[PDB]
Amino acid sequence: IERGSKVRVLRPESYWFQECGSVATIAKGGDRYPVVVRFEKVNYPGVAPNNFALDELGEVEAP
Amino acid sequence: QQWVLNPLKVKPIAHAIWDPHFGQSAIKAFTRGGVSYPVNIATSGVYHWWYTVGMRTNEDLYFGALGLLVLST
Amino acid sequence: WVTFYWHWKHLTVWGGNAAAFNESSTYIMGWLRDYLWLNSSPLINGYNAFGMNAQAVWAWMFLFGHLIWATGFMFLISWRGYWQELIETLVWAHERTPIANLVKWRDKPVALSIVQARLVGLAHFTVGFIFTFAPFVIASTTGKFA
Amino acid sequence: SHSVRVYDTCIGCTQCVRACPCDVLEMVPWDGCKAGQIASAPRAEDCIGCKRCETACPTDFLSVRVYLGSETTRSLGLTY
Amino acid sequence: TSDVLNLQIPTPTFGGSTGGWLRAAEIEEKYAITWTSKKEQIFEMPTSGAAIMQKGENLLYLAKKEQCLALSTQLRTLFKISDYKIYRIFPNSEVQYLHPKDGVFPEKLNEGRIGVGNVGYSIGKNPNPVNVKFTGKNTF
Amino acid sequence: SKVRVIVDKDPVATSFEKWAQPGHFSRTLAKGPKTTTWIWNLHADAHDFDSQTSSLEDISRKIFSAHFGQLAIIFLWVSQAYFHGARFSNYSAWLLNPTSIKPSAQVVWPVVGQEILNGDVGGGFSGVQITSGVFQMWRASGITNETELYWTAMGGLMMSALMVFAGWFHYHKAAPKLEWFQNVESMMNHHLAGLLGLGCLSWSGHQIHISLPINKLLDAGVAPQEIPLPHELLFNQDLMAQLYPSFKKGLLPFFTLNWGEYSDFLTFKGGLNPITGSLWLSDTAHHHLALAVLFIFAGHMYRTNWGIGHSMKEILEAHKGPLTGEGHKGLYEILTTSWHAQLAINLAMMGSLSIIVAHHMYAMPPYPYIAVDYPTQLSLFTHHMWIGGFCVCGAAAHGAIFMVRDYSPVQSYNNLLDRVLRHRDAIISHLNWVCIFLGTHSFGLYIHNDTMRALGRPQDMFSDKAIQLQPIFAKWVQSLHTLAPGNTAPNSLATASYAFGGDVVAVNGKIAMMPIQLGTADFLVHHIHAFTIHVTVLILLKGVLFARSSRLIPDKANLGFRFPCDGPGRGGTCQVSAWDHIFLGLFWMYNCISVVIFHFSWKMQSDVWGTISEKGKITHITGGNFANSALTINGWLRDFLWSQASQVIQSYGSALSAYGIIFLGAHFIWAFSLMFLFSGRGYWQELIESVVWAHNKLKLAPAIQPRALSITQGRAVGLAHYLLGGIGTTWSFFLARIISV
Amino acid sequence: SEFVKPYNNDPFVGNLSTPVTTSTATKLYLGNLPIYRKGLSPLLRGLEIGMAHGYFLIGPFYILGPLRNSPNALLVGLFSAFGLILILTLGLTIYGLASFQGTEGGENLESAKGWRNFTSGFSIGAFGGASVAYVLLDNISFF
Ligand code: CLA
Ligand code: CLA
Ligand code: CLA
Ligand code: CLA
Ligand code: CLA
Ligand SMILES: CC1=C(/C=C/C(C)=C/C=C/C(C)=C/C=C/C=C(C)/C=C/C=C(C)/C=C/C2=C(C)CCCC2(C)C)C(C)(C)CCC1
Ligand SMILES: CC1=C(C/C=C(\C)CCC[C@H](C)CCC[C@H](C)CCCC(C)C)C(=O)c2ccccc2C1=O
Ligand SMILES: CC1=C(C/C=C(\C)CCC[C@H](C)CCC[C@H](C)CCCC(C)C)C(=O)c2ccccc2C1=O
Ligand code: SF4
Ligand code: SF4
Repeated sequence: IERGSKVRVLRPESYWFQECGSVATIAKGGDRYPVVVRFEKVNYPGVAPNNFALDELGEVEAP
Repeated sequence: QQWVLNPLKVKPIAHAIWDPHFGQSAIKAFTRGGVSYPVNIATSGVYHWWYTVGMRTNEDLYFGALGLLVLST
Repeated sequence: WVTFYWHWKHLTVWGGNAAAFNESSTYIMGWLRDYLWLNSSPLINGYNAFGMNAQAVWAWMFLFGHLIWATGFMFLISWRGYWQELIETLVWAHERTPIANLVKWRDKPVALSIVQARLVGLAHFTVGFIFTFAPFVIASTTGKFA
Repeated sequence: SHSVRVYDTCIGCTQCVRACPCDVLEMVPWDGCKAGQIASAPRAEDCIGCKRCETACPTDFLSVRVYLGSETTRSLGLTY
Repeated sequence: TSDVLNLQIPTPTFGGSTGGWLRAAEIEEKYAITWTSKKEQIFEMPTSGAAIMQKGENLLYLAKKEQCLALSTQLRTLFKISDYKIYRIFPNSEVQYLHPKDGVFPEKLNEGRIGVGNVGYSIGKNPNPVNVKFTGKNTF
Repeated sequence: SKVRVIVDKDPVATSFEKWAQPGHFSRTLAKGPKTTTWIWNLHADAHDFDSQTSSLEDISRKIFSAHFGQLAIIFLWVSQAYFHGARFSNYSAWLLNPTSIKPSAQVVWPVVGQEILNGDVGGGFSGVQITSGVFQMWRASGITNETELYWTAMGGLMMSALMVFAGWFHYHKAAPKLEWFQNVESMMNHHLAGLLGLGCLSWSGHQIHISLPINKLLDAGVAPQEIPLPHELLFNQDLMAQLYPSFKKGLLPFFTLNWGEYSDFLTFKGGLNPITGSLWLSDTAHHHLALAVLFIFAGHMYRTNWGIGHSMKEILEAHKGPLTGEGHKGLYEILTTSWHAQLAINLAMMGSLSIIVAHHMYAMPPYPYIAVDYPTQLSLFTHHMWIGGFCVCGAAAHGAIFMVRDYSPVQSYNNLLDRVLRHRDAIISHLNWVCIFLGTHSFGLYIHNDTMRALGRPQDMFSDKAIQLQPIFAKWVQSLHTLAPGNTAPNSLATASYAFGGDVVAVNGKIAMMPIQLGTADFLVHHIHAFTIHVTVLILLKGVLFARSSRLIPDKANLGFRFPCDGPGRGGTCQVSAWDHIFLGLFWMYNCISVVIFHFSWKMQSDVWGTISEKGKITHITGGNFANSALTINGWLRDFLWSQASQVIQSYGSALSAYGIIFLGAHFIWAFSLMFLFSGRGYWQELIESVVWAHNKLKLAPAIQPRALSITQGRAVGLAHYLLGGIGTTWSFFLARIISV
Repeated sequence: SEFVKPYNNDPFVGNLSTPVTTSTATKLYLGNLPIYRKGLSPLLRGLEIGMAHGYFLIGPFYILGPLRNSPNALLVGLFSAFGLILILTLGLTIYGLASFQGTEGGENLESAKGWRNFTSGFSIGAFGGASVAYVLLDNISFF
């Protein structure tokens, strides 16, 4: 996946499970959840983005 | 005994009332049925059920009570 | 709802007046004025200013179930915080008054917990429900004999 | 006393520590995020359970979790 | 610092309130907070009312840790005092140091702290409560 | 000249631009909605000007312009009553016979079978009966013609347009500065003299010159169409001298201080007018003159531009004692820098004043033929009771808002507010003990009477034929009032009101006012009233005092005035905010006012209202059963509710069927309230998630995400539905009962 | 002047030194009652409390009881006072059992021996006070 990709979230406890989001930044380091995905729908706290791991995103559309 | 002889007109009795809080008119008001003491009229239908299954006297009910007491023991 | 339907239908059938149910059961005011208001007259007149009869116990239990159903609304509508602050003020009152502060509790008084409060209010609601429907369904049938 | 756990979805944005009214939480060094820190709960006996830390977490389904458990004179907030 | 408290520090001038510590502070547990002021001014007590804080060093006894930390929050977000110390006084005259433990505030990172309660997986990977049945332990 | 007019010119441009940008007033809501909570937050924060701007000047300007808009609405509401009386009423036929024609000023359109509501109100008219008492109010002013009602409606419309223009003008053209609003001495002087005293003086002038001659001619038997017009009476000393033989002397005895010559139309006879069953209008005009002189005199107290007068800062700061420290110091700055404190005082005064109006207008009927109009009396009493209760709850609400927001410890050190806050546990504890004592006694006497009557022991009850509880103090006060004319009111012909004892007043068979006897049931229900008032005071005062902090939560002021909780911690911190205390106290206000109006309705139907026949045979509406049936809860349930609901449940098929419909609907709404009052947000959020799954499946997900109502909003919705259902049920029950008997 | 000051010179204790809490009149009243009087064994404290309480408790049963309009009104009131005194004595004993356990005893009231002596004194005093007020009420025409 790359920055600007459209991904589908596979984390079951996430608010955006099986929902589409846009990759914002992939950090290159020791981070356990490096990929930053921004969503168009806020969750119950009202937070739009979240940090996700590389195996929790299923990918939909290339940049 | 009285209810078996006339089931449609005699009110079935649950048990007798003991209350030191009653006035006089409450004692005369709750004195109903064939008995002369304050009393509660049974609304659970146990009289008809026992009457069908062969109960006819108070001794039969007392012996059933003894049998169920021994069973509970 | 089920017991109201059964009781009113059988009250009209036993009295030979099923037309009353058949005409008044189609609208809510018919229920209100022909079952509940009409059949409460032998119940609420169990004791009055002119004396009492054998349905005075059913009238007393009717009011009893009303009061229990009503005091359920306490625990169902008001929630812990108000009562915890009230308990704390009462704790200060007992601790800071002479003569009576020598009597000391072993368990610190606290307000009822949230789940405990819901349970207590629900149990109150249910007990008041049963104890206000049973005297009506017994005394109204007893007060009419039909 | 309540039990407080912090999971590895922490980003080290420190809002739980600031939101804590009982000095339960603190920041310890870590290497699993960009901020280089993870929250910790070394004083869970002073937890009252008001869950102000869980309101302050920005991560999706909050990383700091408070499980209500045994009740003491501290977790009940009793002044008497 | 350490587990030492100066008992003779002057207290803020307060007219006495009906919000102070009850009988279970000389019996079970008591808390105190000490801070340094630059000027004589008026602050709101966590147990209602207003008190004048003395210029210099102050000492104030409270009943719970929440009151001490709320007063410390007032002494931070308002007029800037950031050197307060919160203690815990036992009925046998034993004092224990609580706030600014390692000497620095908990929000700032400090090398030498050990993570307590950290879990090495996401919250959605906890075991099912069936797997801990009749064991006494929990899935936290 | 310290008191001056300083005004900004054109502060805000008039434009339809922020109309299309909802939520513009606040910082958070102006960014657009993401969920369906921005809508409810938009509605909740519309009038919270203190959270929109930090400038007191702009807040004051918004308040002033909103006051103008409110006054415009009230002027339109006066104009509706005058126009419906002019065009849609039977006011002329009521004037020709104000004892058999029922007032009606509201006609329905026949579309759906609702033309059955146009009942036979008499006078060849069909319409809905009116219990407002506007007909008697117009008759007390001499409005016998139907043209004057029309022109009063037109003038009300003109005044409403004037208030709309003034509201636009003082916010968009000429908005006063902050120094203009803070002239509280000038405002106080101008209100006390120019508003109150000049209104009393002008109304007394209108009364003397119009309503006294017209009502005197009406009571003399002259038909309204042969009565001289008010402009023909205004400038005719000969005709007024024919009616009142003191206008021959003119205005000369007024200036020579020979005011005893004006005793023909300025009396202190008291009592009731036997023709109409109301207060004498000469007494009313004299009363308004005394009030006008008193208010104009009182409006000369406070200092303005000239050296005479008082400063309210110096009066407050001089009142201090040993037990109160600094006294009232700092209250002047509190009440001149905060609007919420002024609401907290003014709402309490206005609610108490409405309750006083309710207690005074029933025992002293001030309008002709309003005493024999029982629905009007019942409706006015219950109306003003409910308005007073709502306002007295709002006073505590705004006291809590002031304590959370505008309180400052540096400003209010060691003054009365500080001393009250420093011992609030003692206040709340002792009021708690008083509430428990009053409740146990007042309610357990009822329960004991229930038990004794149910056990067949009427000789052990708390009744007049048993252990007696006679209200000896109230009877002594009544006996003092009955002996007042001649002894302690020497220049008085009759008593102040006949409720204190005296003679029965009857107007064409019906009883206007007769003595009200107090027994053990009255003692019992007055103690019930005191207990309910005390518990409402306990809840509201605990909310005000513990609005900033408590032992449970030391930093409650940092959480805000309204907030749902502080988590499940400390055993549970549910409903700790002062808002939740107002929410809980509104229920107890409802309980108190319901018991008060039930007491009024039963006692007046049982011991006052009725008919009189030959040789003074009095037959009341219910038969005098309040003395023996209001001692038990069963007596209340059977003889008030069950016995008087017969009119509202049998109203179907008649002109009162709308009351039965509203009875059923208000029961429905009251039961619908418990859905919000008992349940919680999380269940509804999960159910909404389950519905959102189906919507997402059918591509129907709204971009504004649907959410459950918030916890505070859920409580507010449940409380509003509860109050609406209860007030509607009582409203329909009272109106359908008292119209039909 | 200022008649409300911090209680016992401590400004942070939850009490105030009002003219009700710390007046000399209130100290003389509430320092000379049996529960607070100096030099009293717990039995004498209980006895002096009990006689006043028994006198009190036979007060309302005779006048307001169900058999008030009966020739046996005073006897029934005395028996009702005896029953209430027995209930209060049982409550005192169970309070002492629940509160004072593993105590050293002595003349202090907050101990097992002290509370047992206090309860014994209260019981005998309460029965005696009820009997004395019965005797005075039966011959009330003497005064
Ligand atoms: C002051 C009010 C009052 C009081 C105290 C009583 C007292 C009594 N009435 Mg009564 N009554 C009253 C008013 C009152 N009445 C009125 C106004 C009426 C209307 C006229 C009546 C009509 C009436 C009738 C018709 C009857 C009574 C009966 C009784 C007796 C029932 C005792 C019993 O069986 O215990 C048992 C009590 C219970 C089962 C209730 C307790 C329920 C609890 C809450 C359940 C949970 C318990 C829990 C486990 C804790 C228990 C611990 C355990 C170790 C025990 C008792 C003497 C009955 C009787 O004669 O009995 C012999 C009877 O038939 N009364
Ligand atoms: C004698 C002068 C005078 C009078 C009559 C009033 C009257 C009023 N003021 Mg006011 N005021 C005055 C001086 C005066 N003020 C001064 C000097 C100040 C500055 C210190 C203020 C500052 C002030 C504020 C800040 C506010 C008021 C408000 C009000 C209204 C209160 C609501 C009410 O009772 O409705 C009664 C309603 C009526 C009596 C209807 C009549 C309305 C008109 C405008 C009254 C005057 C008519 C005219 C002068 C009389 C002509 C007589 C003619 C027929 C012969 C009321 C209309 C409040 C309000 O509602 O704002 C709109 C408000 O918020 N005033
Ligand atoms: C002089 C009267 C007056 C004034 C000016 C205010 C003014 C204010 N109050 Mg207040 N209040 C009052 C009386 C008053 N109140 C009374 C009498 C009570 C007791 C019930 C309260 C209780 C109260 C609370 C509890 C709160 C306020 C708040 C507020 C502030 C914001 C209000 C807002 O935005 O609502 C916007 C207006 C609405 C949302 C409209 C409400 C519509 C109601 C609920 C329904 C009415 C139904 C109708 C009568 C019948 C319908 C029939 C049906 C068939 C359709 C504002 C300063 C709030 C605040 O935060 O203050 C800072 C707050 O939390 N007030
Ligand atoms: C019918 C229903 C009902 C009843 C009985 C009560 C009863 C009470 N409420 Mg309440 N409440 C209710 C509904 C009810 N509430 C609802 C629906 C709400 C939601 C809005 C609330 C919200 C509410 C608040 C917010 C507050 C109360 C408070 C109180 C107490 C007032 C103090 C008092 O006089 O107690 C005395 C007891 C009574 C009046 C009822 C019993 C009376 C009996 C007949 C006589 C005495 C019996 C005796 C003690 C026991 C003998 C029998 C036993 C041995 C078997 C009291 C316990 C206040 C409180 O606790 O502060 C003091 C308070 O602040 N309530
Ligand atoms: C709080 C309400 C209340 C009150 C005042 C009463 C009062 C009474 N009831 Mg009753 N009752 C009530 C509720 C109440 N009831 C309820 C709710 C029920 C149903 C459960 C009943 C059921 C009932 C029955 C079944 C019977 C009564 C009976 C009685 C009478 C005698 C009882 C008696 O002597 O008790 C004992 C009283 C005392 C021990 C007195 C204690 C109170 C003292 C005076 C307090 C003093 C405090 C002091 C002033 C503090 C200041 C001290 C300072 C100076 C230092 C009496 C008139 C009897 C009767 O026949 O009536 C004629 C009877 O048989 N009651
Ligand atoms: C109903 C209504 C209306 C109407 C109203 C009116 C009609 C009013 C009027 C008013 C008026 C019409 C007023 C008047 C006033 C007057 C006055 C207030 C006067 C005063 C005077 C004086 C104060 C005097 C003084 C003096 C003396 C005594 C001595 C010295 C000299 C002199 C002469 C100065 C409207 C439409 C609006 C609306 C609806 C409701
Ligand atoms: C009234 C009320 C209280 C107050 C109720 C309390 C504090 C309990 C009342 C207990 C009654 C008075 C019985 C007390 C027990 C008896 C003394 C018997 C003792 C039994 C033991 C020996 C086992 C709450 O705590 C509460 C909490 C959450 C939501 C709503 C509410 C609520 O409505
Ligand atoms: C039902 C319920 C909800 C769900 C309620 C919601 C989502 C409100 C929905 C508002 C609607 C959309 C407004 C319009 C209502 C109808 C569309 C119109 C009905 C019109 C009638 C007059 C016929 C809560 O969110 C809640 C929160 C806290 C405590 C209790 C409760 C609660 O009881
Ligand atoms: S608020 Fe949550 S995400 Fe942020 S540091 Fe604390 S535990 Fe980690
Ligand atoms: S529950 Fe409250 S006290 Fe405990 S860690 Fe969270 S915020 Fe801090």
